[PDB]
Amino acid sequence: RGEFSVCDSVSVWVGDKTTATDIKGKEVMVLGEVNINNSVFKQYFFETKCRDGCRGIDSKHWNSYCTTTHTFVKALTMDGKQAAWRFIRIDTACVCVLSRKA
Amino acid sequence: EFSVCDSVSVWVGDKTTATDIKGKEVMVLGEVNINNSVFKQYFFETKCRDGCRGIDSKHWNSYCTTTHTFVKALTMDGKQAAWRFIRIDTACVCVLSRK
Amino acid sequence: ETCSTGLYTHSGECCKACNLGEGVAQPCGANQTVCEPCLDNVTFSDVVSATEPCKPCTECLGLQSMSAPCVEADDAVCRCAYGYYQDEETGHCEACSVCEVGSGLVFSCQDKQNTVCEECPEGTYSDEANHVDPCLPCTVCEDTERQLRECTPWADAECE
Ligand SMILES: [Cl-]
Repeated sequence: RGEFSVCDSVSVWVGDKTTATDIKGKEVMVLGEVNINNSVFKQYFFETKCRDGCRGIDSKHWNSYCTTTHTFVKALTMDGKQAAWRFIRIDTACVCVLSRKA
Repeated sequence: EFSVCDSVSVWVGDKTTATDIKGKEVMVLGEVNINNSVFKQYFFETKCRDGCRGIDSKHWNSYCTTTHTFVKALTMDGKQAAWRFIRIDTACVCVLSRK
Repeated sequence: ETCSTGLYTHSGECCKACNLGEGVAQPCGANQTVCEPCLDNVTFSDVVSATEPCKPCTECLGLQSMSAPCVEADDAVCRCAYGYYQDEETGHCEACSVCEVGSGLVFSCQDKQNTVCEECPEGTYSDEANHVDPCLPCTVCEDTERQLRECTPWADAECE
């Protein structure tokens, strides 16, 4: 290698998620174990975030900061009424965002 | 507002082959039932279009790469079907190398 | 009619085997074989065996962190947490080395790999002590700018 990232990130497996914002931007509660055909599974999410800005970017031309993007995993979330399966947002990476400066 | 590395995001529900979290080549079932109710397995993917934008060339060499995440899906590992965490591309990021 | 199990019941029947994700509740002796599914996050069976029960999922203890969660058909995998790496002969997690000021990242500190540092070469510096920052290219003050401080391997140049 001898290669480096523009934005540094740290990833960890999260097994105790309790809240998250859905694919509709609506915040919501996330349950633990789920029941899929008489068997119970733990809900696990591999989460990745930033530490910000960017490294190696030509400052003399662009403005930049590090942003954490996200994927969408289907999970069991209690909205208030009943539990339902919906796609939640999960921090998955850190990318540098560019913006023409001056 | 640009992106250092250009990517494309897409919903995938035709996933056939996939590599599992242990690096195992495995097969992914088309649809699945949860309570006598069948859905197709969907996965949100982000890849590169194949060199990054806005990099300080004078000092660094750079290229874009596709990172991955892991998701649980129903796989038919040859014989029987099992639940595993498969690797799926989730973003395109830039890697630097000092000149 | 080949006995893909090599195990027989008390009357010549080739014991059935507990497939992937299922363990052996009770060993085939007087009767066939009793298989029951393993518990997600608790037990797994990555083997189609007629003699193997659901084994206890490996747990990450101490400085060990989950790198892979346990499924019914696959054990979990554990690696040394973010700030550490695994020492080869000891198998113990040791805190990553840091590239002190005037020194920079070459190779990232991950799992079995401890941080590989570098004394900053001609023209670069390292402002901090950590294991993520590579040596950076010095700022070149303008012909009109007062070089308040020059670039050394440990501090970048300053201007006005
Ligand atoms: Cl990036």
